[PDB]
Amino acid sequence: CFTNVYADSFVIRGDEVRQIAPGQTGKIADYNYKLPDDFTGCVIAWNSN
Amino acid sequence: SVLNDILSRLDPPEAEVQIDRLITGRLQSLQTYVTQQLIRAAEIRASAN
Repeated sequence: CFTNVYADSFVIRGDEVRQIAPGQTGKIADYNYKLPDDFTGCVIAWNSN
Repeated sequence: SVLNDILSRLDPPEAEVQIDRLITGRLQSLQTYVTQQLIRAAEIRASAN
């Protein structure tokens, strides 16, 4: 059982798919979407070419 | 040894490990010093009695 669940969705270039991670740096990690270092959760990505 | 250089010359998310190692070493050394002081104080108390 959890308390609340948040879902965020968008489209990411394949060259920086691994920028989405706690304590991670990159071109868009520091500029478009920042994750907390103690982030608890799951990330899901599938191709939509 | 300088934790300021660790913080500046190296990224935040991974510097936690180095800071933790420094913390453990310094804390253990402090504990050792305190234990030796306790034993010496006991001996001095016997002499004073």
